[PDB]
Amino acid sequence: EKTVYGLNEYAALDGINLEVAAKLDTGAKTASLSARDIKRFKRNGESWVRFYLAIDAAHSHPIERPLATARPVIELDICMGSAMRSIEVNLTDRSAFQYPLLIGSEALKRFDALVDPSLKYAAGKPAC
Amino acid sequence: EKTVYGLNEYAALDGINLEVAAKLDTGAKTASLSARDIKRFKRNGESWVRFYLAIDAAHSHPIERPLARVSKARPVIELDICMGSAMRSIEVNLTDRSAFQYPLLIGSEALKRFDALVDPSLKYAAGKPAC
Repeated sequence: EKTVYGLNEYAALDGINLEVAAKLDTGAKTASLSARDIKRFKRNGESWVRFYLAIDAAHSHPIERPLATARPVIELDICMGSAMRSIEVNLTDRSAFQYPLLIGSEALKRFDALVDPSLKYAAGKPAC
Repeated sequence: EKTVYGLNEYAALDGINLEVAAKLDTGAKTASLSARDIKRFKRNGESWVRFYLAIDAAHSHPIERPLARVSKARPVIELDICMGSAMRSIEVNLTDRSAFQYPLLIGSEALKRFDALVDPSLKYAAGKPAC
C-alpha cells in the first residue's frame, strides 16, 4: 500500500491509548517523542526505560519499554489513520519541540507514506 | 498536478547548467540554497545580490538576482528552480553552509509550489532536470 498523509497528523501510541499530534518530517531520519521523567533501569538483565509523554502532566500513563545528543530508543506501535506500524522512536527530554511526536523519514517509509505538504491531518483520527 | 518526488532529487537553477543535490524536507517551511561569496549590492536603488553556488568553486556561473527580502540575517531571493520537468519560482534563503551538507534544501512551502508528494522510500525519482 501507499497512503497520503500531511505535514501534521493525529497518531496514537497503541497500548497507552493516547492521541498525540505528529509532525511528519522527511528531513529527519529518526523519529522523536517528547518525554518527561525518563528513568533507565534493568529488568531480568535487559535495559528498560520508564517515561511519561511530555503532555502527560498528571502522570496518568506511565510507559515502560525495553530499550531497542544520545537518546534512548524504543519500539512503539503507532497508529496513523488506519495504518498501524512498529516504529523506532528516540525519547527526548526536551519540550520546546512543539509537536509531541516527530515522525522522520525512516518511520514514514515504514508507514508506506507519501507526504503532501499542502495537507494537514488528512488521515483524520487514528482508527486502527 | 500532484507529482511524486523522493527524499533527494537533482535540481537546476534555470539558466545555469549545474546539478544541485536537493533534500526534500517537509519539516522545514522555508527553502535554503548553499551559496559562496555572497555580495549584496544596489541596482537602480533596489537591493540585489550576486553569489555563486557552493558547488561552483571556480566561479564559473555568477548569479545576480534582485533581493526579495532579508530573513531573520540571511538574504532571500526568488529563483526559477527546475526539478524533473517542473519549473517553479521558489523563495530561497542564501546560506553559507558547508559544501558537505545538501546545497539545496527544499522546504514545505516550495514543495507546495511544486505540487509535490514526498516519498521517503524514493531517491532521485525525477531524474535529471529537463525543463
